[PDB]
Amino acid sequence: DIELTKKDGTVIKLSEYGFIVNDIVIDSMQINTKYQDKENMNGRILMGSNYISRDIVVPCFCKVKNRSDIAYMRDMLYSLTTDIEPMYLREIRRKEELNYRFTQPTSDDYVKLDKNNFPDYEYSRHDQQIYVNGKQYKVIFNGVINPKQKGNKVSFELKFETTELPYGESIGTSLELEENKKVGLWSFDFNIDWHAGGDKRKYTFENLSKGTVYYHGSAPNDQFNMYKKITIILGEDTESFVWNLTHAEIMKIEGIKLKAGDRIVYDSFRVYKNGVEISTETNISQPKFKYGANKFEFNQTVQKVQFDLKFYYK
Amino acid sequence: GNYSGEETFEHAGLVMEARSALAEIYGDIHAEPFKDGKVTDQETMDKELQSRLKKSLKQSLSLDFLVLRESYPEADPQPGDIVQIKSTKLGLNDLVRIVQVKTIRGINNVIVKQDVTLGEFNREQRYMKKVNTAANYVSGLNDVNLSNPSKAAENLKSKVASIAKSTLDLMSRTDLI
Repeated sequence: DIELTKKDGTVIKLSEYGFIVNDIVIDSMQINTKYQDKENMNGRILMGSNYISRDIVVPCFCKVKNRSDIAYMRDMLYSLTTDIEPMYLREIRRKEELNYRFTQPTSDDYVKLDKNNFPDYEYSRHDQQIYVNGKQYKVIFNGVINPKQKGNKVSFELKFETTELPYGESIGTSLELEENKKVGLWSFDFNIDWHAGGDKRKYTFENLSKGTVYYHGSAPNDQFNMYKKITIILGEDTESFVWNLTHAEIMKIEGIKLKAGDRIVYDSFRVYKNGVEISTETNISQPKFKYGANKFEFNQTVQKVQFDLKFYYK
Repeated sequence: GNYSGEETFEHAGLVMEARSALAEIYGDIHAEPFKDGKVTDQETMDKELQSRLKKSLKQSLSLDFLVLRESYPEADPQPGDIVQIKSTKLGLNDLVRIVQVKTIRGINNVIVKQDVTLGEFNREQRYMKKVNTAANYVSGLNDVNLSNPSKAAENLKSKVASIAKSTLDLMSRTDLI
């Protein structure tokens, strides 16, 4: 219940700004269907079906000490939130409906009050809220009205909306999973084994014709807009270079001659032959990680493969 | 294509018929033959002929393009370039050339969308150019009379045959002397 927003150049959270929130409700993704009805047949063909948009709603109110200040506070809200600038929203929850604790009415152990006139139930460090999950959402704002209930309390009804892709982009790459350097950004929503360096954590293999990958993301990383990015030290010289993959298509690189120690950066629908001067004419096919086991099969025992990606959720 | 200007069918001048590779499965068809021609050599008569062939099995790909600015910016489409398209679930990975492009630019010269056509420019635009050529070639003339046309053409043609008859008379009368 804070509605964190990471904008291009800053980080903001509402309750820091005197802005309590009632709740956050996140719709699912609007499935746009594409059916076609045959003329006299009791059944209609599915041309397609496709996720579109994940409309968020967040009603937030605010109290202040005096009626004038309402105006300022409201303006702050707009200047703080209503941003066409695609932002990264992060949801927050509490772990408990906190109450005031027992005290002693002996002219001592009195109660605290926040900067806003409320009772601080958060006595200890471990009371305040948490990033409930290690993911974000690429988000933009839609119109709000501000009904002023009595006093200094005024409500607002934010209506956020997904920007590019209706998915729960996981923050942090898969290499931070590999190297346990960055802390946070890994919630139990992702069923992740502790065996760092073990299987289903590793995306850095060496000297293999074929290997195994566990894509922890329920949603499939077929869309190029996702940050799926591979880089391979090819290991062995060749004239052509095929690699296959399951839950995806076959990939070739024919017609250009390579060398062993040369490396390929295989970005989404894009191929850096040696990091620059992209040679992407050969078999334009992009790979697709669906969920769980995504087994790959090279053909000449690359001396290194490693690939970072982002986990996406539905 | 080498018979003289005054013959028109006594088919001297490199009589030949060619065909493409796909013929053998489709079979016997043929287009309007290369009747008009004053070209001597035979090297020409195969090039122009196969060009008349391969221009006709027409493929117009009037796809739509949508510009990505934050990503893939290095795709400013320009006409008369090579491009490698590939549509899955279509049976298509070949490369083609642009023949038409259609840009829009609101303000700051930022693009909003593109439209393009590949290979031949369209079926559509071919029809429309045909119509407009008809409608402008006509009304540029002056012989046209919508009420009973062909007086202007039949007067001419009958005059031509009449002078040919007079020329026949002259030929006989001169060969007499």
